[PDB]
Amino acid sequence: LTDEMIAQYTSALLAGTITSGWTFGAGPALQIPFPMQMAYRFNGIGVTQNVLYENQKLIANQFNSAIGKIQDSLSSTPSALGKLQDVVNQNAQALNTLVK
Amino acid sequence: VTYVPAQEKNFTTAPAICHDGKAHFPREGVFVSNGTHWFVTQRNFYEPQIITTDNTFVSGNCDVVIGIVNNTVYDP
Ligand SMILES: *[C@@H]1O[C@H](CO)[C@@H](O[C@@H]2O[C@H](CO)[C@@H](O)[C@H](O)[C@H]2NC(C)=O)[C@H](O)[C@H]1NC(C)=O
Ligand SMILES: *[C@@H]1O[C@H](CO)[C@@H](O)[C@H](O)[C@H]1NC(C)=O
Ligand SMILES: *[C@@H]1O[C@H](CO)[C@@H](O)[C@H](O)[C@H]1NC(C)=O
Ligand SMILES: *[C@@H]1O[C@H](CO)[C@@H](O)[C@H](O)[C@H]1NC(C)=O
Repeated sequence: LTDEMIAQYTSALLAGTITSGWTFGAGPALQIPFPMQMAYRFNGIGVTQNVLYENQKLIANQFNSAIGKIQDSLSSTPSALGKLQDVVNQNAQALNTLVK
Repeated sequence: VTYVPAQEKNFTTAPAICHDGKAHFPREGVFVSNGTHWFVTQRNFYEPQIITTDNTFVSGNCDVVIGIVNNTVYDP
């Protein structure tokens, strides 16, 4: 599989979860507005749904700000992808030792 | 052994109902309509019912929600 195929798979999953919810994981997909999905997910932890319907803008703003801060946090700190780099370095070191 | 649903249909929905200046929310149902009447049903099976005071709870006045419709509620 090339890179664009995996990207397409990720896009498909994102679209499915945005437009349907958990319904498409078991059987046919069904459509529903996003705020209603958020209210249903609120009901799964122990909070009544009206709390969502009177604070929409605050939650939306917090969500957007969090996404932006995640972008900046990823950009700034340099050593955040250590595991994959370690794997690559280990393979290269083993091959170099074998060749020597 | 599993359970798989099928044979879906289209409907229209609203978040809440404003009656007498108060906001009415469902208990464990969803508000649906087919035309000039409104009902409440469960998510995983179609079963309409008439809206009474034993399947809704009241909170505030119908002025803060984005999207609310006028309709009557039966009083037993
Ligand atoms: C679905 O819509 C139909 C009409 O499009 C409704 O049918 C009538 O509704 C009135 C009042 O609600 C009843 O008195 C009649 O008995 C209904 N049937 C007929 C043949 O007139 C119907 O109520 C709506 N809702 C449902 C659940 O079917
Ligand atoms: C529901 O409406 C959509 C368009 O809004 C239409 O494409 C579809 O055929 C309708 N029926 C079902 C079962 O989705
Ligand atoms: C739904 O979307 C339509 C299309 O813009 C809009 O006119 C209407 O106000 C919306 N209803 C809501 C957000 O309750
Ligand atoms: C509901 O009714 C009131 C008056 O009873 C009216 O002022 C208001 O615009 C109506 N709203 C809707 C969504 O029908």
